Amino acid sequence: ECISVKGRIYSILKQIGSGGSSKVFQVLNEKKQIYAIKYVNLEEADNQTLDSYRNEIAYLNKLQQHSDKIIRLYDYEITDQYIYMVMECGNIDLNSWLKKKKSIDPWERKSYWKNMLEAVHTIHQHGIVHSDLKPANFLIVDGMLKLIDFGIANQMQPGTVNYMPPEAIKDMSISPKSDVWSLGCILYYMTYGKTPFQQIINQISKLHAIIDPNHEIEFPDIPEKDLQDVLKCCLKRDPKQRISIPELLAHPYVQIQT
Ligand SMILES: Cn1cc(-c2ccc(Nc3ccc(C#N)c(NC4CCCCC4)n3)cc2OCC#N)cn1
Repeated sequence: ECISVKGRIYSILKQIGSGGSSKVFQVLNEKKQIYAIKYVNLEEADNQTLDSYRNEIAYLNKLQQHSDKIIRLYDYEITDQYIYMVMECGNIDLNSWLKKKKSIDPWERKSYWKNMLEAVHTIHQHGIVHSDLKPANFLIVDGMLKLIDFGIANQMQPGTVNYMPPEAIKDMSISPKSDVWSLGCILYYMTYGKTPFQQIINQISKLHAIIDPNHEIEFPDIPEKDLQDVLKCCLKRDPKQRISIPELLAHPYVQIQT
Protein backbone atom coordinates (compact mmCIF):
# COMPACT_ATOMS: atom_id res chain seq x y z
CA GLU A 1 0.00 0.00 0.00
CA CYS A 2 2.88 2.39 -0.83
CA ILE A 3 5.08 3.56 -3.80
CA SER A 4 8.25 5.66 -3.75
CA VAL A 5 9.03 7.58 -6.96
CA LYS A 6 12.06 9.91 -7.04
CA GLY A 7 11.95 10.64 -3.30
CA ARG A 8 8.23 11.38 -3.07
CA ILE A 9 5.90 8.87 -1.40
CA TYR A 10 2.53 7.90 -2.85
CA SER A 11 -0.21 5.80 -1.27
CA ILE A 12 -2.27 3.45 -3.44
CA LEU A 13 -6.02 4.09 -3.19
CA LYS A 14 -7.24 1.70 -5.85
CA GLN A 15 -6.25 0.24 -9.21
CA ILE A 16 -7.52 1.72 -12.47
CA GLY A 17 -5.98 -0.80 -14.91
CA SER A 18 -3.73 -3.81 -15.53
CA GLY A 19 -1.81 -5.15 -18.51
CA GLY A 20 0.02 -8.46 -18.32
CA SER A 21 3.22 -6.62 -17.45
CA SER A 22 2.03 -3.27 -16.06
CA LYS A 23 -0.49 -1.77 -13.58
CA VAL A 24 -2.19 1.68 -13.26
CA PHE A 25 -3.13 3.14 -9.84
CA GLN A 26 -4.98 6.07 -8.38
CA VAL A 27 -2.62 7.47 -5.73
CA LEU A 28 -2.13 10.31 -3.24
CA ASN A 29 1.11 12.04 -2.42
CA GLU A 30 2.08 13.53 0.95
CA LYS A 31 -0.16 16.60 0.27
CA LYS A 32 -3.34 14.50 -0.36
CA GLN A 33 -3.11 15.31 -4.12
CA ILE A 34 -4.42 12.79 -6.63
CA TYR A 35 -2.24 11.23 -9.36
CA ALA A 36 -1.98 8.16 -11.57
CA ILE A 37 1.06 5.88 -11.42
CA LYS A 38 1.81 3.47 -14.23
CA TYR A 39 3.92 0.68 -12.77
CA VAL A 40 5.56 -1.66 -15.25
CA ASN A 41 7.20 -4.93 -14.27
CA LEU A 42 10.43 -5.59 -16.13
CA GLU A 43 10.90 -9.06 -14.76
CA GLU A 44 11.25 -10.14 -17.29
CA ALA A 45 10.85 -8.70 -20.78
CA ASP A 46 12.77 -9.19 -24.01
CA ASN A 47 15.45 -6.73 -25.14
CA GLN A 48 12.87 -5.64 -27.75
CA THR A 49 9.97 -5.35 -25.24
CA LEU A 50 12.17 -3.16 -23.09
CA ASP A 51 12.79 -0.62 -25.87
CA SER A 52 9.05 -0.17 -26.45
CA TYR A 53 8.44 1.27 -22.96
CA ARG A 54 11.70 3.25 -23.26
CA ASN A 55 10.43 4.81 -26.51
CA GLU A 56 6.96 5.51 -25.10
CA ILE A 57 8.50 7.29 -22.07
CA ALA A 58 11.01 9.24 -24.21
CA TYR A 59 8.35 10.54 -26.59
CA LEU A 60 5.91 11.25 -23.74
CA ASN A 61 8.78 13.26 -22.18
CA LYS A 62 9.76 15.14 -25.38
CA LEU A 63 6.15 16.12 -26.14
CA GLN A 64 5.15 17.73 -22.81
CA GLN A 65 6.14 21.21 -24.08
CA HIS A 66 4.45 20.92 -27.49
CA SER A 67 0.89 20.30 -26.30
CA ASP A 68 -1.32 20.14 -23.27
CA LYS A 69 -3.56 17.63 -25.11
CA ILE A 70 -0.90 15.05 -24.25
CA ILE A 71 -1.22 13.61 -20.76
CA ARG A 72 1.19 15.16 -18.24
CA LEU A 73 4.13 13.08 -17.03
CA TYR A 74 5.25 14.71 -13.79
CA ASP A 75 8.10 12.40 -12.83
CA TYR A 76 9.27 8.84 -13.56
CA GLU A 77 11.59 6.16 -12.21
CA ILE A 78 13.13 3.33 -14.21
CA THR A 79 15.50 0.55 -13.06
CA ASP A 80 16.18 -2.94 -14.41
CA GLN A 81 13.22 -4.37 -12.44
CA TYR A 82 10.43 -1.77 -12.68
CA ILE A 83 9.17 1.48 -14.15
CA TYR A 84 7.00 4.01 -12.28
CA MET A 85 5.21 6.84 -14.08
CA VAL A 86 3.61 9.68 -12.12
CA MET A 87 0.95 11.17 -14.41
CA GLU A 88 -2.33 13.09 -14.37
CA CYS A 89 -5.12 11.07 -12.84
CA GLY A 90 -7.90 12.84 -14.73
CA ASN A 91 -11.57 11.79 -14.40
CA ILE A 92 -12.17 8.91 -16.77
CA ASP A 93 -11.03 7.28 -20.03
CA LEU A 94 -13.02 8.02 -23.19
CA ASN A 95 -13.96 4.35 -23.74
CA SER A 96 -15.74 4.01 -20.41
CA TRP A 97 -17.34 7.47 -20.60
CA LEU A 98 -18.86 6.50 -23.95
CA LYS A 99 -20.57 3.41 -22.50
CA LYS A 100 -21.89 5.26 -19.38
CA LYS A 101 -23.55 7.86 -21.67
CA LYS A 102 -26.61 7.17 -23.88
CA SER A 103 -26.82 10.35 -26.00
CA ILE A 104 -23.83 12.65 -26.50
CA ASP A 105 -24.05 16.45 -26.43
CA PRO A 106 -23.07 17.90 -29.88
CA TRP A 107 -21.19 20.81 -28.25
CA GLU A 108 -19.19 18.38 -26.07
CA ARG A 109 -18.46 16.06 -29.02
CA LYS A 110 -17.09 18.92 -31.19
CA SER A 111 -14.75 20.06 -28.41
CA TYR A 112 -13.66 16.45 -27.79
CA TRP A 113 -12.96 16.06 -31.54
CA LYS A 114 -11.00 19.30 -31.70
CA ASN A 115 -8.93 18.03 -28.76
CA MET A 116 -8.13 14.64 -30.31
CA LEU A 117 -7.04 16.28 -33.55
CA GLU A 118 -4.71 18.61 -31.73
CA ALA A 119 -3.18 15.71 -29.80
CA VAL A 120 -2.74 13.36 -32.78
CA HIS A 121 -1.55 16.21 -34.95
CA THR A 122 1.21 16.86 -32.36
CA ILE A 123 2.65 13.34 -32.45
CA HIS A 124 2.52 13.43 -36.26
CA GLN A 125 4.69 16.53 -36.22
CA HIS A 126 7.32 14.38 -34.43
CA GLY A 127 7.05 11.41 -36.77
CA ILE A 128 4.82 9.24 -34.60
CA VAL A 129 1.87 7.35 -36.09
CA HIS A 130 -0.29 5.75 -33.36
CA SER A 131 -0.73 2.23 -34.76
CA ASP A 132 -3.79 1.43 -32.56
CA LEU A 133 -5.98 4.50 -31.86
CA LYS A 134 -9.02 3.74 -29.64
CA PRO A 135 -11.17 5.65 -27.08
CA ALA A 136 -9.31 4.00 -24.19
CA ASN A 137 -6.24 5.96 -25.37
CA PHE A 138 -7.90 9.26 -24.37
CA LEU A 139 -8.36 10.71 -20.88
CA ILE A 140 -10.96 13.29 -19.84
CA VAL A 141 -9.40 15.87 -17.48
CA ASP A 142 -11.69 18.79 -16.51
CA GLY A 143 -13.77 17.91 -19.60
CA MET A 144 -10.63 18.14 -21.76
CA LEU A 145 -9.49 15.12 -23.77
CA LYS A 146 -5.85 14.14 -23.50
CA LEU A 147 -3.78 11.49 -25.25
CA ILE A 148 -2.46 8.89 -22.79
CA ASP A 149 -0.06 6.86 -24.96
CA PHE A 150 1.39 6.56 -28.50
CA GLY A 151 0.76 2.87 -29.27
CA ILE A 152 4.48 2.15 -28.99
CA ALA A 153 3.93 0.54 -25.59
CA ASN A 154 1.83 -2.55 -25.00
CA GLN A 155 -1.87 -1.67 -24.68
CA MET A 156 -4.05 -1.84 -21.52
CA GLN A 157 -7.67 -2.51 -20.34
CA PRO A 158 -9.58 -1.47 -17.17
CA GLY A 159 -9.29 -6.03 -27.96
CA THR A 160 -11.25 -4.80 -30.98
CA VAL A 161 -10.64 -4.58 -34.74
CA ASN A 162 -13.39 -1.98 -35.20
CA TYR A 163 -10.92 0.93 -35.42
CA MET A 164 -8.52 -0.84 -37.79
CA PRO A 165 -7.78 0.90 -41.12
CA PRO A 166 -8.05 -0.97 -44.48
CA GLU A 167 -4.44 -0.26 -45.50
CA ALA A 168 -3.15 -2.14 -42.44
CA ILE A 169 -5.24 -5.15 -43.51
CA LYS A 170 -4.22 -4.81 -47.19
CA ASP A 171 -0.59 -4.71 -45.94
CA MET A 172 -0.73 -8.48 -45.25
CA SER A 173 0.23 -10.55 -48.34
CA ILE A 174 3.08 3.27 -42.16
CA SER A 175 0.96 6.29 -43.00
CA PRO A 176 -0.25 9.06 -40.66
CA LYS A 177 -3.60 8.74 -42.48
CA SER A 178 -4.16 5.54 -40.44
CA ASP A 179 -4.83 7.60 -37.30
CA VAL A 180 -7.30 9.61 -39.36
CA TRP A 181 -9.27 6.42 -40.05
CA SER A 182 -9.25 5.36 -36.41
CA LEU A 183 -10.30 8.83 -35.27
CA GLY A 184 -13.13 8.66 -37.82
CA CYS A 185 -14.65 5.58 -36.14
CA ILE A 186 -14.33 7.22 -32.68
CA LEU A 187 -16.29 10.23 -33.94
CA TYR A 188 -18.59 7.84 -35.79
CA TYR A 189 -19.11 6.16 -32.42
CA MET A 190 -19.82 9.59 -30.94
CA THR A 191 -22.23 10.40 -33.80
CA TYR A 192 -24.21 7.19 -34.53
CA GLY A 193 -23.59 5.45 -31.16
CA LYS A 194 -21.64 2.59 -32.81
CA THR A 195 -18.55 1.94 -34.98
CA PRO A 196 -18.98 1.44 -38.76
CA PHE A 197 -18.36 -2.33 -38.63
CA GLN A 198 -19.28 -3.11 -35.02
CA GLN A 199 -22.27 -5.34 -35.73
CA ILE A 200 -20.41 -7.79 -38.03
CA ILE A 201 -19.33 -10.42 -35.44
CA ASN A 202 -17.66 -12.84 -37.93
CA GLN A 203 -14.04 -11.62 -37.83
CA ILE A 204 -13.01 -12.93 -41.29
CA SER A 205 -16.13 -11.19 -42.66
CA LYS A 206 -15.61 -7.96 -40.66
CA LEU A 207 -12.03 -7.47 -41.87
CA HIS A 208 -13.13 -8.34 -45.45
CA ALA A 209 -15.94 -5.79 -45.12
CA ILE A 210 -13.48 -3.06 -44.05
CA ILE A 211 -11.21 -3.39 -47.09
CA ASP A 212 -13.98 -4.16 -49.62
CA PRO A 213 -15.07 -1.02 -51.52
CA ASN A 214 -18.27 -2.86 -52.55
CA HIS A 215 -19.24 -2.81 -48.87
CA GLU A 216 -20.70 0.67 -48.30
CA ILE A 217 -20.67 2.47 -44.96
CA GLU A 218 -24.16 3.84 -44.19
CA PHE A 219 -24.31 7.53 -43.20
CA PRO A 220 -27.73 8.49 -41.73
CA ASP A 221 -28.64 12.18 -42.12
CA ILE A 222 -27.86 14.28 -39.04
CA PRO A 223 -28.69 17.96 -38.29
CA GLU A 224 -24.92 18.61 -38.81
CA LYS A 225 -24.05 18.26 -42.47
CA ASP A 226 -20.38 19.16 -41.73
CA LEU A 227 -20.08 16.43 -39.11
CA GLN A 228 -21.34 14.21 -41.86
CA ASP A 229 -18.73 15.55 -44.24
CA VAL A 230 -15.97 14.79 -41.78
CA LEU A 231 -17.28 11.29 -41.18
CA LYS A 232 -17.27 10.42 -44.87
CA CYS A 233 -13.84 11.93 -45.62
CA CYS A 234 -12.20 10.11 -42.68
CA LEU A 235 -13.78 6.75 -43.65
CA LYS A 236 -12.45 6.71 -47.22
CA ARG A 237 -10.65 3.44 -47.94
CA ASP A 238 -7.96 5.08 -50.14
CA PRO A 239 -5.46 6.96 -47.85
CA LYS A 240 -4.67 9.35 -50.72
CA GLN A 241 -8.39 10.20 -50.98
CA ARG A 242 -8.66 10.37 -47.20
CA ILE A 243 -8.57 13.75 -45.47
CA SER A 244 -5.44 14.87 -43.61
CA ILE A 245 -5.35 16.09 -40.03
CA PRO A 246 -4.16 19.58 -41.10
CA GLU A 247 -7.16 19.60 -43.46
CA LEU A 248 -9.43 18.34 -40.68
CA LEU A 249 -8.32 21.30 -38.60
CA ALA A 250 -9.25 23.90 -41.22
CA HIS A 251 -12.61 22.17 -41.63
CA PRO A 252 -15.80 24.19 -40.90
CA TYR A 253 -16.92 21.61 -38.33
CA VAL A 254 -14.12 22.59 -35.98
CA GLN A 255 -13.69 26.21 -36.99
CA ILE A 256 -17.23 27.51 -37.32
CA GLN A 257 -19.33 28.40 -34.27
CA THR A 258 -22.85 27.19 -35.19
C1 LIG B 1 -14.55 3.24 -15.33
N1 LIG B 1 -13.50 4.24 -15.00
C2 LIG B 1 -12.27 4.48 -15.48
C3 LIG B 1 -11.75 5.55 -14.75
C4 LIG B 1 -10.49 6.13 -14.93
C5 LIG B 1 -9.61 5.67 -15.92
C6 LIG B 1 -8.36 6.24 -16.10
C7 LIG B 1 -7.95 7.31 -15.31
N2 LIG B 1 -6.73 7.92 -15.36
C8 LIG B 1 -5.61 7.43 -15.98
C9 LIG B 1 -4.41 8.14 -15.86
C10 LIG B 1 -3.25 7.68 -16.49
C11 LIG B 1 -3.32 6.50 -17.21
C12 LIG B 1 -2.25 6.05 -17.78
N3 LIG B 1 -1.29 5.58 -18.23
C13 LIG B 1 -4.54 5.81 -17.30
N4 LIG B 1 -4.64 4.65 -17.99
C14 LIG B 1 -5.84 3.81 -18.03
C15 LIG B 1 -5.44 2.38 -17.66
C16 LIG B 1 -6.49 1.33 -18.01
C17 LIG B 1 -7.01 1.49 -19.43
C18 LIG B 1 -7.57 2.88 -19.66
C19 LIG B 1 -6.47 3.91 -19.42
N5 LIG B 1 -5.64 6.28 -16.69
C20 LIG B 1 -8.82 7.77 -14.35
C21 LIG B 1 -10.07 7.20 -14.16
O1 LIG B 1 -10.85 7.73 -13.15
C22 LIG B 1 -10.34 7.66 -11.82
C23 LIG B 1 -9.80 8.97 -11.42
N6 LIG B 1 -9.39 10.01 -11.10
C24 LIG B 1 -12.73 5.92 -13.82
N7 LIG B 1 -13.81 5.13 -13.96
